[PDB]
Amino acid sequence: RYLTPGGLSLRSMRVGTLAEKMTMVKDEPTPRFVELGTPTDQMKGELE
Amino acid sequence: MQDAITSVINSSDVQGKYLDASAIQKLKAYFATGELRVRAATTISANAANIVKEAVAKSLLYSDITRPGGNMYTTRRYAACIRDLDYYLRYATYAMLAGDPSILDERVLNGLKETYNSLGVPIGATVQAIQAMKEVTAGLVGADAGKEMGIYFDYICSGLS
Amino acid sequence: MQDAITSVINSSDVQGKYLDASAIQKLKAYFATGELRVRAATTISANAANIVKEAVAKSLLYSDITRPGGNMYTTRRYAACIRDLDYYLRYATYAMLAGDPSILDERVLNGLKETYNSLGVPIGATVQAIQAMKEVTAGLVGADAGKEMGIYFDYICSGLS
Amino acid sequence: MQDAITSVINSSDVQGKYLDASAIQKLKAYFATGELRVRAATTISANAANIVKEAVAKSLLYSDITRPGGNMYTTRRYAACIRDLDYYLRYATYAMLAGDPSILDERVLNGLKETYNSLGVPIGATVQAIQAMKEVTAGLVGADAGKEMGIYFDYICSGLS
Amino acid sequence: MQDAITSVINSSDVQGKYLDASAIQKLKAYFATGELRVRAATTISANAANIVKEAVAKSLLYSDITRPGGNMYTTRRYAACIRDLDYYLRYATYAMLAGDPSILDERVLNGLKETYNSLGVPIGATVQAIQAMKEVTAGLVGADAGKEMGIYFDYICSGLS
Amino acid sequence: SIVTKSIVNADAEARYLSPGELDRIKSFVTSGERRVRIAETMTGARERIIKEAGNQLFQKRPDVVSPGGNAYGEEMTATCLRDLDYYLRLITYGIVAGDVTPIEEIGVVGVREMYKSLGTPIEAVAEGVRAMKSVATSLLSGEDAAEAGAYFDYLIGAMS
Amino acid sequence: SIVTKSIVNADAEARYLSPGELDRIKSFVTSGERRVRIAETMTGARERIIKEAGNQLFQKRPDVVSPGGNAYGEEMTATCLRDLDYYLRLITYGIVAGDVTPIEEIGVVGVREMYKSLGTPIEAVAEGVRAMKSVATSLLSGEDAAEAGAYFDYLIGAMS
Amino acid sequence: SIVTKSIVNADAEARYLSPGELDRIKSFVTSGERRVRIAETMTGARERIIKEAGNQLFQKRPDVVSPGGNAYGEEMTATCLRDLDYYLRLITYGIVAGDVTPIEEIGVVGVREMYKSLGTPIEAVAEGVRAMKSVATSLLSGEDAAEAGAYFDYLIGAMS
Amino acid sequence: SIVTKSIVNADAEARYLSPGELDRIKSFVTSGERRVRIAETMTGARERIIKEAGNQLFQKRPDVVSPGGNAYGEEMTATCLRDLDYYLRLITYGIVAGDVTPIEEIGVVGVREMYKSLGTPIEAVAEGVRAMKSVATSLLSGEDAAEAGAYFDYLIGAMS
Amino acid sequence: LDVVKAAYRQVFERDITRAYSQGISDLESKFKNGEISTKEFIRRLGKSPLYRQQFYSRFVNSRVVELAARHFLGRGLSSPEEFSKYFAIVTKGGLAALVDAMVDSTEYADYFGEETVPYLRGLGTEAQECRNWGPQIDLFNYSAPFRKVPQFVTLFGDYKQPLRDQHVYGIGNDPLEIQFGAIFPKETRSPKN
Amino acid sequence: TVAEIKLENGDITVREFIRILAKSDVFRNMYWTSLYVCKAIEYIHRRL
Amino acid sequence: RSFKVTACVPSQTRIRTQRELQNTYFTKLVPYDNWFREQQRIMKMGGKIVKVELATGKPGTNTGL
Ligand SMILES: *[C@H](C)[C@H]1/C(=C/c2[nH]c(/C=C3N=C(/C=C4\NC(=O)C(CC)=C4C)C(C)=C\3CCC(=O)O)c(CCC(=O)O)c2C)NC(=O)[C@@H]1C
Ligand SMILES: CCC1=C(C)/C(=C/C2=NC(=C\c3[nH]c(/C=C4\NC(=O)[C@H](C)[C@H]4CC)c(C)c3CCC(=O)O)/C(CCC(=O)O)=C2C)NC1=O
Ligand SMILES: CCC1=C(C)/C(=C/C2=NC(=C\c3[nH]c(/C=C4\NC(=O)[C@H](C)[C@H]4CC)c(C)c3CCC(=O)O)/C(CCC(=O)O)=C2C)NC1=O
Ligand SMILES: CCC1=C(C)/C(=C/C2=NC(=C\c3[nH]c(/C=C4\NC(=O)[C@H](C)[C@H]4CC)c(C)c3CCC(=O)O)/C(CCC(=O)O)=C2C)NC1=O
Ligand SMILES: CCC1=C(C)/C(=C/C2=NC(=C\c3[nH]c(/C=C4\NC(=O)[C@H](C)[C@H]4CC)c(C)c3CCC(=O)O)/C(CCC(=O)O)=C2C)NC1=O
Repeated sequence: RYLTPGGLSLRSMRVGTLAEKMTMVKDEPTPRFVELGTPTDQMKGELE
Repeated sequence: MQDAITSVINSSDVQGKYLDASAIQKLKAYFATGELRVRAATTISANAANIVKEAVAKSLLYSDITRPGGNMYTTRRYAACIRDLDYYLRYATYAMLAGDPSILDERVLNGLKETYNSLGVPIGATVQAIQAMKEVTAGLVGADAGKEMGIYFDYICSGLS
Repeated sequence: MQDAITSVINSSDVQGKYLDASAIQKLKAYFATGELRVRAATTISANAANIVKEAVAKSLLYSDITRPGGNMYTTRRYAACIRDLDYYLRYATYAMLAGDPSILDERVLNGLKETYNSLGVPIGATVQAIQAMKEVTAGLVGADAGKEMGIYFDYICSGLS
Repeated sequence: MQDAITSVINSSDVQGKYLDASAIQKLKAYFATGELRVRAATTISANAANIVKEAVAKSLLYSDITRPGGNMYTTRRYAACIRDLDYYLRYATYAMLAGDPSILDERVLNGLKETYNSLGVPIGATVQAIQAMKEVTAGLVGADAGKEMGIYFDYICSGLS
Repeated sequence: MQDAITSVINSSDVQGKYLDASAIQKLKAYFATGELRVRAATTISANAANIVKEAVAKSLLYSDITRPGGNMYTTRRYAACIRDLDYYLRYATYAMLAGDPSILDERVLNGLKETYNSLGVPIGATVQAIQAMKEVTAGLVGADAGKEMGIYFDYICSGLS
Repeated sequence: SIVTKSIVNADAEARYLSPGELDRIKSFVTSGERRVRIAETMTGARERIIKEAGNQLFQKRPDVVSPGGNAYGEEMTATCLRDLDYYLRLITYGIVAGDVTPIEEIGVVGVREMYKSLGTPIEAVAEGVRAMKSVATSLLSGEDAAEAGAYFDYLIGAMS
Repeated sequence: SIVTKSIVNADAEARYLSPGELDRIKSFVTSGERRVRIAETMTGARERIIKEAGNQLFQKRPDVVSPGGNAYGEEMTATCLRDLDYYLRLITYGIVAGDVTPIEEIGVVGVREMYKSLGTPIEAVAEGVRAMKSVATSLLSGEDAAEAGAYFDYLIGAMS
Repeated sequence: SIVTKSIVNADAEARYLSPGELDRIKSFVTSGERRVRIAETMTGARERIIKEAGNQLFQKRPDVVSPGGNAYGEEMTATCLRDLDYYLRLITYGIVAGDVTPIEEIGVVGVREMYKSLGTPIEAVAEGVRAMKSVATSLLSGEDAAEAGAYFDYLIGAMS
Repeated sequence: SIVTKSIVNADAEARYLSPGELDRIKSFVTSGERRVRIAETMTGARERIIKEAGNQLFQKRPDVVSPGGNAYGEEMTATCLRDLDYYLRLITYGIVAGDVTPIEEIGVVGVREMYKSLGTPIEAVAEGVRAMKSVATSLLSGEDAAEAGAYFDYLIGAMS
Repeated sequence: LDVVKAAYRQVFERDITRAYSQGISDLESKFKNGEISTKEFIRRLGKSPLYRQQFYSRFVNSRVVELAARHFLGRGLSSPEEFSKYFAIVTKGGLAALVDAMVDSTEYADYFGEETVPYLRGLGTEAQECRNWGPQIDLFNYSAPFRKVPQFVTLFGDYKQPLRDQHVYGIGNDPLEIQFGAIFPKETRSPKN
Repeated sequence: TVAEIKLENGDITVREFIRILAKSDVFRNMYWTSLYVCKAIEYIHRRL
Repeated sequence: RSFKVTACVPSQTRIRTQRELQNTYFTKLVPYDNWFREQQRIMKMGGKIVKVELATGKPGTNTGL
């Protein structure tokens, strides 16, 4: 039911089990010159 | 565990002598300020679900920490953050009723680097939550009772950092 | 704990975004190999006393680690050592089936390098055991699924060494 | 204090036998990838002050820890932390060249869980920062040496805890 | 402690110019003769005990100073001179690989003259011992490597005198 | 000199040089005729690089060329180019030595002390030798520039 | 190896590896393929090289064999021939290691007072490895027996 | 392309094209593999050109991004990097086709009437592609950067 | 404080409190009411000092504010006013303590290693706190501005 | 000769001339000449590759500063700022600057001075502090170079902390939390304690 | 098994089965005899 | 590079601490890199440096320790 706080560092501070504990990736978005360049229509076939 | 009464009669036990007039004057210095604390401990006990409500909105809310990427994002983490704050009001009223920060060295400053470091809790937001909580508590309890309560809030965050 | 679907949710939850078109192909690469891993586990469990038999037959038997001047020698320490090798294979079935090594880092790799120095068993023979377990397994299951099982074998060997 | 060369020497020395063909295969594997690590150890030691101001500015700055209360609020503790984190990049590229994580274990990783709990620093923000140092070096010396660097950053963060 | 590599760098820097054509021809003079110096060094490092074994048997033994009443009658002193003679060959080896007497000038020469006269060591008996030792190494290493051996053993023999 | 580093290593334990160490010298001496040929491309193209890497510096860092910067004015930027021209000169000492100890005891013992007082940004100097690296390595053959790029590279990291 | 002795020299100076040291490791792994041919050559000729070098050991020094010495016993010479095989265990290590770093801590550190305790003469081993060297230089070609003989003659003077 | 430009050159004179013109097609296609190798590393490094050549532009000329200028604001700086991003797309188009004609038929017919109307200085937008030339050639190797740099020079040559 | 510094010096010689430091401390504590009504007026006008020295810095050092400098952009130049907010906040701790051990333990002892690791010029802060001094001496009266202005002048000597 | 016996015995914790038959012999000759002083003979011993093979490359850099002070200064570290001065020297110049910053200190030359060997200053020879009474005699034992986790900094920082999260009866009464086994940090194997 | 088939019969509950499990000699050898006493207080308190 | 020095350094603490007095006016080689920290240490005790003479080192090099 409970576990010692030094023992939780043994369990969950590994490399594989860290993304569920704190933030890890922090994706920067598309930069605003790229999304100003798209024709707001990402797919087109015969009308090319 | 001890208070102002049981620090005097602990320190005067261990010398072997009885209670003397130098130590009874220390008890009367606690008995002169005892009536101030029971008025102070009553009003916080009727507002324990509301001091926490305002102080989270003072410094924590609408921040990075409330937002995803911050720590108190998931509802599961969020309630806990009220609960891991609500011990800091209940144990601070106990030390205010004691007149000694010996409870605070004993129940609520043991793992308080190592639990919060091994759980992703930022230390620097908890210290900013507590003097956001001290400002609304000393506003609620008065100027005289606010500095006696203000010792035991600043005893916690000094030991927590 | 978490698997290849839960992690890519939790990679896309803490950013605050939805599931974009940059994370669906992480799921679609998992779901393409979804039928491959379930056939890989069902030949592990049917041979699980023979993969652990052929692994020790190339490394530990007829050596002088099972000599009377040796670590393995008493049969209490033998049957633990097959069982301490059972728990490396059975969780390697799990992480291949999950697609993520997080179950290895919680329970197998909990304190395992610091138990072994506290016991006195050698680590350099254990990496020789699991890398003998890797060459038996990839011949039995298949050269497709032996590649993905070889990652989670060596992830234990990265943690022991 | 061992190399990937000398561990194959030493593990073939406790048995007392000579160099077997698989042992020479371990030495011919390290000699095959010998010139890759020295092309990385130049480039990381070129930008050793540029990575430490990039991974800190990625995952450690503008948080609460540089704000008051946190463990980076001091200029004594900012300059101690870059001193705490230059060691992790310098000893990793030491262990990149030797091919053995034995240098990290008895120079860095022995007392590091016990000093960091004693001084009261976040292990969880340190292991954030060393993992933030991974993708900077992976995007600097290419994917081949960076994945070969990533076995020795993830031996640091495995050994912190 | 400077080299023929470095002294043509230092003479090119006390002017302040680049590597000119005269500085090239000094360097190619070193690299042409440098291949036999390493081959000279392996032989004298091999026979470093055998040379000193018969260098004393030519000149030191069965004389007045190894007799009672002489200087070297004590076993401390006869152990000291072999320790003095193994250093004279080893530092002349260090003068041979650099090609300059600057290695021989910093370490050994500043305190041999005034302290042999302070300790009563006969310099006029020392010099024919070591210039006998300069003769026996030329028969061991060859004549073409023997000439540049002869110019630094003269440099010791000039520094003693 | 890689010879002098081996002498102080063997003197500090009071022993002769090991045959592991003499194999390093034997590979050094038989490559020494290649070492001088690296410097002769850089000496003969000394004025080509400095005029190029000056313009490579001043596009990447024109905070120096703008007034208020450390080298503003044409008398100052001529002194900024000879501070570059020393470092191209010193690398040709360090290439033919084999060691980096002529770069060290001439250029980078107190370089964070001198350039702290002199007011110049030392990160722009570390930009400047990096701007000197990209054109000088293209003038050499790629096998020789692997070794010669490393003597450029210690000058980058020991700046900042 | 030469890598660890480059690292712990550069760890005590608390800097990174110099490019003067980084060509030392780079030329080491190119020449590592030569010396592992020596390690296969010495290992295959192991059983031959013990008995003939001990045969030349006995005619040079009969004091170990004769009574009044240590090895006047049909077991007591068999530990001597294993003891020669214990050193050629080490000699093929440092050829691959590129230093005498496996010669040091496994084979040479305490031997001046170990053999003083056991009663064996330390000077008597110094021709037995030398008699091993004269056979090991015979099976090997002279451009490789020069360096493989150099690992032997380090240990010869280190005994006496 | 040179195939398009030689068909219509042969279409107006209305005969089959000459082997003097066919050999120029044969040298075009046999060098066709190298020009995709120039382009496909620029497209993979598309974001890490424009962010730095934009930052080298505003550092060199500050009045553009300054308030009162044309590109002031986080929206206006973003759309004045697309005006740089659009030219990097056409330069990668001109590298694949071999000639400057997919830029001449797209990018540079009426720039002097476009930016006169839009208010941006035409001298400053020619400075940004010069910052783009100094970034992208540093990301390419020694030989291949010269043939890529000619199409960078034509873009500066059309605005100036 | 001075009271720590008088104890710690008297503890090192292992004597009692001297008649010297009995009168340094007594003269400090009868000036204790004078220094707090110095240090209140810094905190009472902290929004004016930061705004005026922020106005005074950026005209002196326009390389910072211009793009490619460090404090460029409305989030970054808000942090440089916050970067100066701490140093005004620290000086009020030093005026109350009567010494600079609040300045030393919090804001001095690792500054040059930190500001090199952040990209800002170190001497540009040393102009700014000097510009912060020039608005703080216009607040106080004359006999107190020599006292509180010395604590500003200590902070300049830590930077440069 | 028994001085240069004890100078090895002070620095390297035991007579490694008698027990390991090794020690650099050129340095004794400059020592026995009277050329270098006894302060210099310690300092040129401290920069030797014999010292960094024995007491620097086997330990953590924080453990080296506690281990060098028992060698050269003859005492334990007394203060966490006095640790933190010497720990910045190890990041400055490594071992050769750390022995330079301690042998040239005024703590050295006041007590040992110039022509005597360093001697460890135990109880009774001078007055001893009460702040580090525990890990000083523990540092003065012969079991000092096997305490791998550092002594002083784990309790100089702990005095400013509150009571650290462990078992109530010490850290050695706290098992590692795994599936089975009941492993324990044995206090006699590696001194965690 | 004589502790076990009382549970399979239903003659004891699980809480009585845990007590009759951890009073056996195999539990007493593994976690009481071969340990320090206040370790062995704490470990049986950890498991049960 | 190293150079010898004759220096007489009284202690000014041996009245207090009551130690065995070692007899100064020594001669020792101090190396060039470690000297000014040791020279300043002679000034903190107030000892008087008598003679400094360059033993080895050839003053004026740019390379060679
Ligand atoms: C030897 C053939 C002659 C001789 C020598 C002798 N020398 C000593 C003592 C010393 N010699 C030196 C000289 C050096 N030591 C060095 O390290 C170096 C540089 C590598 C040199 C040049 C020194 C410093 C001493 C004193 C140190 C010591 O004695 O331990 C002695 C011993 C004198 C004594 O009374 O102790 C002797 C006997 N004696 C001969 O027979 C030859 C003439
Ligand atoms: C997955 C989660 C999990 C882990 C990590 C686990 C680990 C584990 N392996 C262990 C023992 C052991 N481990 C070995 C090791 C080996 N066998 C050999 O002979 C070789 C030398 C080597 C491997 C090739 C040995 C011999 C023991 C028994 C030690 C002993 O009884 O003294 C022990 C001690 C248990 C005991 O001895 O009573 C534990 C806890 N059990 C688990 O459920
Ligand atoms: C109380 C002691 C204390 C100090 C010394 C301190 C410095 C400090 N300055 C910072 C940033 C900064 N400080 C500046 C400052 C300036 N830009 C200039 O060029 C001007 C010269 C100068 C000030 C006028 C800038 C630009 C940054 C942001 C750096 C970046 O994000 O790249 C940051 C990181 C951002 C953050 O706070 O989260 C720290 C920790 N913090 C402290 O708590
Ligand atoms: C060579 C192996 C080795 C390491 C790594 C090492 C670290 C080490 N880090 C220390 C402090 C520290 N380490 C950190 C680092 C951090 N804290 C944070 O908040 C961040 C998450 C993280 C860095 C980004 C900080 C801030 C201190 C100072 C704590 C203090 O001064 O009290 C100290 C105490 C000395 C002092 O504070 O001056 C040591 C000995 N020692 C060693 O021997
Ligand atoms: C592929 C061929 C092509 C070109 C050439 C092109 C130019 C182009 N640039 C525009 C705007 C712009 N372009 C810039 C660019 C700059 N401002 C400066 O001062 C700098 C000198 C410069 C970049 C280095 C700015 C600020 C605007 C917005 C104009 C305004 O809002 O006033 C616009 C109007 C809005 C838009 O559609 O973006 C066009 C059509 N569009 C094209 O499709």
